[PDB]
Amino acid sequence: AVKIRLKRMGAKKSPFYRIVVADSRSPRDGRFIETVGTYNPVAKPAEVKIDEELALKWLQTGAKPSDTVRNLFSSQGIMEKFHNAKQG
Amino acid sequence: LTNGIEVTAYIPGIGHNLQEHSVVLIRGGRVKDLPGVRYHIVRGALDTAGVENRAQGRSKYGTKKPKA
Amino acid sequence: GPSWKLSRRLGISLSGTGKELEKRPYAPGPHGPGQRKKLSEYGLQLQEKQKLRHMYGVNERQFRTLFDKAGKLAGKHGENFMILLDSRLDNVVYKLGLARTRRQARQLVNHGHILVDGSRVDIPSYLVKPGQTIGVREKSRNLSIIKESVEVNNFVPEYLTFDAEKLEGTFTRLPERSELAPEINEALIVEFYSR
Amino acid sequence: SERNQRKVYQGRVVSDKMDKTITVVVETYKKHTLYGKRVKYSKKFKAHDENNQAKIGDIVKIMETRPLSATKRFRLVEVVEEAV
RNA sequence: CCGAAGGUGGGACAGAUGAUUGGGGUGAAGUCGUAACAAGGUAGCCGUAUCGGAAGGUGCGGCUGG
RNA sequence: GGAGAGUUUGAUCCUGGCUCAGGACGAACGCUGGCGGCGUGCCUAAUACAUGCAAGUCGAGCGGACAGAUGGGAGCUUGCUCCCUGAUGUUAGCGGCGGACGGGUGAGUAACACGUGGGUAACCUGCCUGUAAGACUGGGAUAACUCCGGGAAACCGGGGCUAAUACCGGAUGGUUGUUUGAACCGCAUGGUUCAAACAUAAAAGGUGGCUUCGGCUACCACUUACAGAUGGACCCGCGGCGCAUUAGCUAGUUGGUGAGGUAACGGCUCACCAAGGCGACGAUGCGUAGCCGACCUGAGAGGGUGAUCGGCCACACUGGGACUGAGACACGGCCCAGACUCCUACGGGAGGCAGCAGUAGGGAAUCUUCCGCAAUGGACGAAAGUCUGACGGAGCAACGCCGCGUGAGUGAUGAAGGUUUUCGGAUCGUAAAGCUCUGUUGUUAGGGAAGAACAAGUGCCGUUCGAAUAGGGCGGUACCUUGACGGUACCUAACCAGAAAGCCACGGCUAACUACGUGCCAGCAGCCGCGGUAAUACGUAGGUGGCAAGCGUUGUCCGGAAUUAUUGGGCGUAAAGGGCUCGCAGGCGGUUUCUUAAGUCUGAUGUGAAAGCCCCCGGCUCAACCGGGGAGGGUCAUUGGAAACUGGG
Repeated sequence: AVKIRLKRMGAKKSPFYRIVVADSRSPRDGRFIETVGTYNPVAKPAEVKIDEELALKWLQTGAKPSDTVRNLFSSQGIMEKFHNAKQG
Repeated sequence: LTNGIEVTAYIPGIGHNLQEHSVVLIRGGRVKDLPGVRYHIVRGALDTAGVENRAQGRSKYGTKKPKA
Repeated sequence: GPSWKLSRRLGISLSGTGKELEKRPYAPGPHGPGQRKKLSEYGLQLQEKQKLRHMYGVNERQFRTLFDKAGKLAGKHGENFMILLDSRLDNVVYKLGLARTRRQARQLVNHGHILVDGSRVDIPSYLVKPGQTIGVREKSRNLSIIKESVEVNNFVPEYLTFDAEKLEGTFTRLPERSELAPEINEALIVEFYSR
Repeated sequence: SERNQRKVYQGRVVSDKMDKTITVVVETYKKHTLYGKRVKYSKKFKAHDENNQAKIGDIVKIMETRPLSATKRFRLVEVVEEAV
């Protein structure tokens, strides 16, 4: 149901992704429940920005991220916090 | 016209191609001098040929940049 | 572009030199050496606006958008527009002394490349912020046109500092409009775009 | 946790003639978008009288509720001032 | 049972079109008068009636915008 | 943050309209045309559509198949041919889940459709979490497969056979209903929790590994309840339209009791009664219209718009219906009726581009019958994977915005030549040529990104399960992988000013003038108005001016216009005081004081999504644009203070 998923923003050749809590039903750029921060792919380095506590708040009500959003959570390290909470 | 209305239009430049049953494209332009006439026949249109021997005011009256 | 013709029509030395108005101070043409009439309010505002935009060589799309962006800044309006066209990069090249006109400085920014803070700029309309060390790359390190304009010594204005050999142009705080141009009357151009 | 409060009005009874109900003129009154002066409008609501303890010309409070029939969404609270 | 469509019927609204017609406007120095503007040669106008090719006239009352 | 000008006259001042100078388009037309970035591109016929795709997937639910050969044998011509059930792959059919999302269109719709704010004690919610109890015991069919039979096909019927995570009994269940006790709490119906009994209501296995063969376990799935989350429903305040030359409109309409129906309240549906209901605060009727965030204009108030993008709605050839499913009364589902297209063997069948491309038509007028699932979503799967015309891109169009161009420095013989000339020259004018020089772009040739993070597969480590170091889940690493765009943006070297400017105007408004031809003709015009033989207004040339790959015309908005005047106008004579009164509704209300708190002001809380305008920084070579951060916008709801004024007592 509820999924934390990337949301396309930006120009044509230069994408940008707001990490956005939406439903699978709703369109990709369309309506959404709340957002956590961002994702710049097209930077030659890194630069992800995740809210890291409200994202954690949505993970626990039951909202399973997509694969790239999941590994961005792993890069900032919220899935380890979620596994520490489940081991709590 | 294509909506069905007959209006008297005007043919601006000097010396015109037109006959009866001629295809004419019409823009809105009031002709103050002749009463009852409030449109222009676009010169350079579908069948209204560009005018003859004209070099100043090229785009109006339809004529191409001739040669030099 | 003749560009002597622009100066003698506008009645101002747009280079700023004894040239282009000596021997022929009237406007152009067959209706020029006779006593022309004075212009109206519209004509005076057009004269001053085109004095400025033919100094800097701007089309009225860029000239209007810089008028608007200068309005979005603070202070006096016509001063800030002068300041924005004296942050323009062709003007920076000709006021560092790397060209004899602004067309030659246009060709320096366009192709005979010149560099700001690193990599390059191919664009004359680049607004130059302060603190920006402007030089040339090691390919066009010292070639004949920049070499001539180095041999010729102009004044460096006090909103600039310029080196000969190292050729880096650095800046100061802001170009005050007392320093910029004495001949162009600002706030007739504000009035020209006020209508 | 006290639950959410329903809308409440006070008004004035127009009619008594329907079976166990009344209609009520709320005279709340408000200003324009353009001229700014504050003009009046009368809103008559259908309201339930389960005891039918009402009269025409009665200042009365009403509570909003679930729709009791067609056009009914209101009931009595406190019959304040009786007609003379 | 409900029920779309269809059928019959009498009305309501709206657009065309119609012999003919009535007023209106605009137009090449057309015809008849000259009603108004001056005390415009009967001061004019307003309302109303009446008559008259036509502007108009006449009555009654009112008005000065004599 | 606010500019005016021409035109009623013989001259003038007011009134007064008209006309112009501006910015905008999903614009079109005309002349012209270089590239790059980003956006946009049937406004008209919700006209009709050839073709191709746009929704499938799971063999870890199931039965049957097709191959295949690890070993096992077979018959001989050395060319070959089987039969046992290895792995291994292929999937008509059952079945589950999806098809209700995503994509299109704006026809309907003037009212809960939408915006904003609430209320639900009157509600539904698959998949997703989290927790708690479970998952026993049997039964009977059916597709496929065959064998007939009927059909032109579409396909259909008959007898056989067979399995499931299909379906059905049955047990056990804290649901649900009933009945009786409590306890506490409201907003009328009422709400929450405890107990008891009665009546029923479940469930399903599959894969891997361990094995004493009983079973045991993980993962997935199944059932019941309770929360969260998400989506959905209904209801109310306010708000956004034109006509009164639309004034009367209703009868399931307006209430009641009772029943049915619904996920739910309800005339939602029906019986029986009552005579109600809406109404100049505009009912009804007619016309028009998707609504909004926003967009254009404006000093603002406003006025206009409702393209793109985003939310809600409604629609799917027209009207009606239900089915299934958690959710549809279903764009690419079904049944019916109508029109249209097609096939027919004349009995009967099939179809719905307002999905992406494209075709024909209507039109002033708007594009490719393209590549890819690499990235972001979706669906299914345990996963690999598959599907995806969403989406990423690519193509066409100056359609818009933005940025760089077509050269640059020097140059007086002011060359030739044009145009003009009182023939002294003036001008095109340093503008050509001279000299010097750049290469953005043009071209050739090399090098070549970010967009990629992953998924899955291994190895570790921590940890939860476990009868256990099996084995699997969860988290962290540690590797190996993956690009349609595309050798694209990009960088680097070589060469030549070589390939690259037009459009409109020049009486005034309004910047910019002369000459020749014409002779109230040809023609121009937005207005004043030009032209009847000395035309700066017509046509041409020179020139100048404006802009500039644009320019001009048109069509509509808004401004100008204080020209609907709230901001911000008027009525003695310019348009305008009802012929005058009596008065209902409405509006307005002298004074002192107490009180109230509806208006008013102020505080806190929530909210007015994202994008957009605005501010501040950042990244694209700058810009457009993108990105981050903030602000703004409510007569909005709840809540708290003030009491001068308006109102209330």
